[PDB]
Parts: sequence; C-alpha cells; structure tokens
Amino acid sequence: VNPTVFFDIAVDGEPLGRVSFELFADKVPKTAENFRALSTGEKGFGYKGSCFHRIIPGFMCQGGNFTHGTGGKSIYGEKFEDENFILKHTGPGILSMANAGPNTNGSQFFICTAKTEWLDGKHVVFGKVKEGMNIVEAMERFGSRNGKTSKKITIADCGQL
Amino acid sequence: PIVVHQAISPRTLNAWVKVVEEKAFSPEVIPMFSALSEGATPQDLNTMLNTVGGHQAAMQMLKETINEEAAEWDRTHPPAMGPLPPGQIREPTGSDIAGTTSTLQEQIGWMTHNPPIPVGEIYKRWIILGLNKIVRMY
Repeated sequence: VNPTVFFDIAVDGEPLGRVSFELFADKVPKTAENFRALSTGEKGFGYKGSCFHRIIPGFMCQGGNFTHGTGGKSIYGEKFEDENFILKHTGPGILSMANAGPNTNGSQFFICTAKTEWLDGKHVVFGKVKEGMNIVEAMERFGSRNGKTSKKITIADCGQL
Repeated sequence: PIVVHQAISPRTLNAWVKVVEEKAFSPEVIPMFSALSEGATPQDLNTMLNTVGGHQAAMQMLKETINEEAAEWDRTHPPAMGPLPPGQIREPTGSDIAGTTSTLQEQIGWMTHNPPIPVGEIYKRWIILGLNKIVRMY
C-alpha cells in the first residue's frame, strides 16, 4: 500500500548520499500520491534537479520548489487542500507539506530534524525517512537561522523504489 | 501605546471624541488623530475609533476604507511559505494590521521586532485615508 521513494542528494554537484522515504498512502493517499509522482517524474516534471532552498539547523530541511519563494506545483493544479492532520510531527525524519496557509499545498515539503509539535494541525504529515537520516543530518550543516543555504544542495536523482 | 504596552490615556480618548463631535475642528480631525495615536497598537487605534458614540454611518464608511486597504495589503504581500521557525509568528496579513485577526501580543511582537514590522503605523495610514473621505463627506 505504502510506496517508498528515494532522493540521491548532492552538494555542489558532488554526491552526498541517498535518503529514502516511506509515504503514508494508507492515511493520506492524495498527499502521498502527489509526492510519489513528483519523485518519479511521470507527469513530466518533478523533484529531480531541484534544491533544498531553506535549511534551518535544529528544525527542518525544506525543498520541492522546482519551478524556480512560494513556487512549485502539485500534480492536481497549483494548490490542494490539507487532506487531514491525523499524523503528528513526532521527531526527526518526519516528512510534511510546506504551505502558505490553510489548503495551500503544492510541491514544497520539509523533513523534520527535531520534534516540531507546534506544526501539528498546520502542516500535513505524509511520510518519514526510512534510510539515510544521517544524510539529512549532514544537510542541516549547510543551513542558517535565516534558512539560507551555504551550498547548492540538490536532488541529483529521485524515483520510486 | 508601546512605551511594554501601556493603555491609551483617558483624555487622549477625550481629545478625540471632542474633536470628532465639533464641526469647527473638522480640519484638525486628521492632525489630532495623528497626535493622539503616537506609538499606538492596532488595538489602541480600534479602541480610540470605537469610543465615539453617535457617528455610526461615518464609522461604517471608515471601516469600508480600512477593509479595502487591508485587502490591497494582502494583494501586494502574499504570505510567506511555512513552516514557521520556532519563536516566529507570521508576517501580518491586512486583517492582522487592522487588529481584527491579531492579538495585542502579536501586535507588540511585530512592533518590537528587529527590524520593526510597524503594524500600528501602517494601520494609522489606512485610518487617515478613511478619515479624509469622512472629513470630505460627513
């Protein structure tokens, strides 16, 4: 039921490591499916070659703006509704939707690097890191309190396992 | 006013109510408003405006101007992508600046941010534009 996808991460074009994710299709099928299809590129656009544009050490790593600042698009149109808030931001590894307010999901997502309970009920949790959390932890060091990254952190490849 | 929040003075409200009611002061309504709202939070501004009895049509007309300015703010200030970092609140929406959807504590947070997000001064600008219409008409 639950698909698994991978990112191969690169730092300034140099391979860093693979991160895999379990997507919670069983609980948030619509949200899982958007991220799954964007990972395979099967609609003809997606995460491959996009960057982690906002990394805040001790909080989260954010990416998925593959259109350029609010950018990106879902597989259903530009934005979609918050599916549910059943699942919580319980710790590092949690994969959750970025948004600009209620019912504004597109393509942007984030990986928690800590327990972030104040996001519960505001961001839709739809997966978690399976393998490669130490890569996510390494990626944190390229961030700033600002979110500005010190290097180009990119998704060199991605797909479904 | 921020000075820590401090309640607006009783007779700041006095000045104001007594400047609204009397026609001879009509040209000084706007300047008086400016002078009486120094360092005002949006909550302070709403308290001041809403203390005035017997001018309901004017006050409804002002609110329409305010609501227009709030929507124009939103048009030119799309919300930032979250998630919000710990300890950080949202950039203010138009209704937040007008004090309708924000709390005093959020207003204080914005106004004392480094650098300041001057929600009192912004709202004051909207009110002054509305007061211009009502000075002209009522």
